[PDB]
Amino acid sequence: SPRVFCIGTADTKFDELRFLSEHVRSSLNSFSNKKVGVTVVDVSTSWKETNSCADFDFVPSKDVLSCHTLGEETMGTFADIRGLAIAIMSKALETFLSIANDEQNLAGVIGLGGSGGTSLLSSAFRSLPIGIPKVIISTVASGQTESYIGTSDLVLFPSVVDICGINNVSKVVLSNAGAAFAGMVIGRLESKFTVGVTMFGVTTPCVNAVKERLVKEGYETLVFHATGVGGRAMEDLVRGGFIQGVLDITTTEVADYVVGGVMACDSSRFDAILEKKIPLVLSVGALDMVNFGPKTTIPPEFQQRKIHEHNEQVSLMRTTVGENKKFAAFIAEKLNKASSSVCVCLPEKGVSALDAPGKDFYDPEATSCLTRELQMLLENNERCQVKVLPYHINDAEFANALVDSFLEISPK
Amino acid sequence: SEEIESLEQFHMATASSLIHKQMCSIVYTGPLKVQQMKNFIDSLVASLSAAVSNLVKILKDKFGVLDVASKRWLVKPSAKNHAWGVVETHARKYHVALLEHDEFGIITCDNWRRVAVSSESVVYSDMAKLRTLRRLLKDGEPHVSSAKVVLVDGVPGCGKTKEILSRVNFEEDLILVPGRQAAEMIRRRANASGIIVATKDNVRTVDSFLMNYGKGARCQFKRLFIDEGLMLHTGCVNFLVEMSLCDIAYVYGDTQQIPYINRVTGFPYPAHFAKLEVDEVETRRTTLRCPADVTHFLNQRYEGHVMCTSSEKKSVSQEMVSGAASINPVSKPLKGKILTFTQSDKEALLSRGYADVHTVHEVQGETYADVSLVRLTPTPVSIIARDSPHVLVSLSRHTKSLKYYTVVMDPLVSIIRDLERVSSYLLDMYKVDA
Ligand SMILES: Nc1ncnc2c1ncn2[C@@H]1O[C@H](COP(=O)(O)OP(=O)(O)OP(O)(O)=S)[C@@H](O)[C@H]1O
Ligand SMILES: Nc1ncnc2c1ncn2[C@@H]1O[C@H](COP(=O)(O)OP(=O)(O)OP(O)(O)=S)[C@@H](O)[C@H]1O
Ligand SMILES: [Cs+]
Ligand SMILES: [Cs+]
Ligand SMILES: [Cs+]
Ligand SMILES: [Cs+]
Ligand SMILES: [Cs+]
Ligand SMILES: [Cs+]
Ligand SMILES: [Cs+]
Ligand SMILES: [Cs+]
Ligand SMILES: [Mg+2]
Ligand SMILES: [Mg+2]
Repeated sequence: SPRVFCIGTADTKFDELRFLSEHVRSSLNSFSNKKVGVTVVDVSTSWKETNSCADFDFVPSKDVLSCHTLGEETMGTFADIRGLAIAIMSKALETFLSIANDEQNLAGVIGLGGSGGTSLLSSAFRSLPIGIPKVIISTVASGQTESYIGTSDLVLFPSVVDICGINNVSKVVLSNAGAAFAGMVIGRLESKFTVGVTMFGVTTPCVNAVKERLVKEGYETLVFHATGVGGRAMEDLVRGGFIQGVLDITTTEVADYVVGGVMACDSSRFDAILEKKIPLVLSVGALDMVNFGPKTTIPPEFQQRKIHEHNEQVSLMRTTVGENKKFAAFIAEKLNKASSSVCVCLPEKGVSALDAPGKDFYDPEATSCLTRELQMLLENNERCQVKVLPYHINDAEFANALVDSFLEISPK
Repeated sequence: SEEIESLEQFHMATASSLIHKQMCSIVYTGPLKVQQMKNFIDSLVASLSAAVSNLVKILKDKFGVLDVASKRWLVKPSAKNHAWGVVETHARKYHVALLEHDEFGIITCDNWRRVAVSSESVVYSDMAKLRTLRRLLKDGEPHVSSAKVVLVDGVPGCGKTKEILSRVNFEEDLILVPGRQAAEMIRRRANASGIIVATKDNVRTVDSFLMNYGKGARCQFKRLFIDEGLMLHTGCVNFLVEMSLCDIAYVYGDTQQIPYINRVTGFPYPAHFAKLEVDEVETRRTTLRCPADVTHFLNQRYEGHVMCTSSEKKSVSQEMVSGAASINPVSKPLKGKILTFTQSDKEALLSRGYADVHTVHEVQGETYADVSLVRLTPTPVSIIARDSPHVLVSLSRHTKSLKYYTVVMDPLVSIIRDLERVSSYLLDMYKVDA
């Protein structure tokens, strides 16, 4: 029996929470044809207790906390006392929703709040599967939003004015957001093998050729710009079950994680793919550059390095022979843990449009080391094959050589 | 005694020979511990270079300058009986001199024209330490002990001093601590059962240990215990371990207590130097003293979650005093231990008739059931900040209650208001058995 949860900090926004819940319930019943239940959850972190919300099934603040036990997610330091309280409630909310999602029918979640409440809701909401309606009327929807939404389908409705009581403005904003949510909920209730590919502008020739091949081979494709969030976006989709195979052509995010660039991946890169045990064909695309921008920003120690000014906002740094071995180490240390087929394809000529004969980043000395270092580090991996092809990553034959390698570890 | 004689190498040395305008382009080599030790020595050479150089600067253009001829001060110094200073001869030469005194002041010489002293030359600790440390080198290379070093990363009231007092064998071991008040507290708590087991020989301040090394007492210790070792330079810790001749050393540290500070204009003390290299790292995250609310506070300032064995939950409160005068023993008695942040306020409270008053800094490591914290200075007080070690210490001394009386709004008032607002059900999550 479908159920949705209206969540908010009742100790500071009780009437707004009520008004929203009331409007959601009303809209759900209205838009359907058929019964969706609504539960109001209080995530207040102060001692002020709220025991009810009109006639709604209601969950008090203490009940959310009681299902949770302090974990690693909140062990670090915090700016202030309130930030910590919110961090703990947030994770407690996540546990509360996990439970409701397993032994229950979670049809959708909606909430409201300022930066604090939004921060609290976003974290728990994006932990739910893509597809499930997630909505937050936020006073910080207009501004930097990635720390709230991440790679999810979380929707932040701008509150327009600060959330402080029901007035002619909030009345309309809350009514619209609640109706939108109800629509998503009722609409969902009343209703090919895809390959993921990593890309950079400097490897787009390769990626486009690979994509045309794959579509011709009958696959569905999802291309991700290797900007740090890209790889993460791809991997979250892998554990979400939306991607059955990966052609990680552009692993450039590793360079930034190692050297300390702006579009870095985190220490978890590749884990999602290996844990799912889905076919993986990996390469060294654009591993010749670490992202910065602008020059004035380029950390002091790298100021003497070979820099290429792409734009006024982005400057690329050419990776050194010594750094490439470190890239190999990171990739290898992950791949050697594989428990399923993996193929590493390496382009002997170059790893990007800038790493080619007659280009600003061309350095076959670094490429060669990257190549010999992967071979060596992967030499005893009984699950990984290493292919060294006499081409440049952007050569048409390399692209088709990538899909060939994919087809052999994922026959069709 | 023979101390002044042990520092002969520094007596009458030219000011110039001890001044090093650089110590920024220094490159270290060898094992990490070796660089830390070398760097520690250098930090000392640097501090002395600055002290000597400032004295010379004053003579050419706190800081006291004596006219040798009239035996009268041209610029009287704040302190008295300075251990040393720089001498300016009639030919205008500058020398470092170990000072001697008598009924009429500094005992001088015929060729001395003027003498300069300062707060830096009040004590000859840097020289004393430099003397001791260089004697332990074989061509600038320090010896690294093979002794096992265990670091215990703790938090307020988790049992740092308690464990030391419980595990130490006073007949064989040594306990080293940063300040005199710490040492006296340790010796007092060890001797509280009636017998003196903790003396000036098995419990010493780091400065005393370094300055009077070999001078006597006892040298060989089975185990070394350092209370609050993150208050020390890493090289200093490597030295103490080796100098104690211990087989194992236990360094108890707290990442939020006042840390080791450079205090030498752009002196090189990189990040990797500031990290103590040890064989084992143990963590303590259960405070056995602090109430739940203060525990919440500790959770936001420390890496890792902090739990508490205490049943106390809400324990802090504050009060803005309209009239600073109203804060007197008759008008309003302050219960428990009365503390302040500054020496001035402390004097004020004492002059008003309040008994047994101390500053937060003077009661580090101490425990009290109830605390009355007072701020009388409406003017800016540096050490009272939301991230200040003093605020941290001031909030973690009590087991029962704390109350802050202040004449003006400040970060502590916010922190306390915040802690008072926290959900009680959230506070319960920090509780642990025992
Ligand atoms: N010191 C505190 N300790 C614990 N919880 C607190 C504290 N201060 C505030 N809260 C709670 O934090 C939650 C959010 O407070 P809000 O005023 O709603 O912040 P917000 O409007 O969502 O976002 P901002 O940062 O204020 S714009 C409420 O449940 C407050 O009661
Ligand atoms: N005289 C005493 N009587 C009873 N209990 C005490 C006494 N002194 C200290 N304690 C308890 O011992 C624990 C503190 O151990 P300590 O080692 O002194 O604190 P700490 O770990 O050193 O942290 P610091 O130095 O105060 S920040 C707390 O639970 C105190 O309540
Ligand atoms: Cs209907
Ligand atoms: Cs309908
Ligand atoms: Cs629990
Ligand atoms: Cs990059
Ligand atoms: Cs292999
Ligand atoms: Cs001498
Ligand atoms: Cs010199
Ligand atoms: Cs008192
Ligand atoms: Mg923490
Ligand atoms: Mg202590």
